[PDB]
Amino acid sequence: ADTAYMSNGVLSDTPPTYYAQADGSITTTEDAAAGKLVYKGSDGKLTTD
Amino acid sequence: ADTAYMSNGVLSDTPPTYYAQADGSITTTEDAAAGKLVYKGSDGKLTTD
Repeated sequence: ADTAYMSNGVLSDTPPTYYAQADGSITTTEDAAAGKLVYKGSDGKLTTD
Repeated sequence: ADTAYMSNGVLSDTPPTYYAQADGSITTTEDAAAGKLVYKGSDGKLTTD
């Protein structure tokens, strides 16, 4: 039923949703007031650290 | 239509959505990974600063 998705370390019913902002930044949620804009480095997977 | 609600400084269609975690923290998104844990103080309105 293509509804089981593999998250970073667990299984979730929703895919990893990445939202792109107008200023070239990428955030987890629509509002830039939240989100903890995603980073990358030394391991890939675009973890928010 | 009860679909226009006043946010901090802008009129938006959604209510201010605040999520409560098990550990007592209050976050703006479901996942603890993002959210920018909310705060209160010196003016109310529960600003995220």
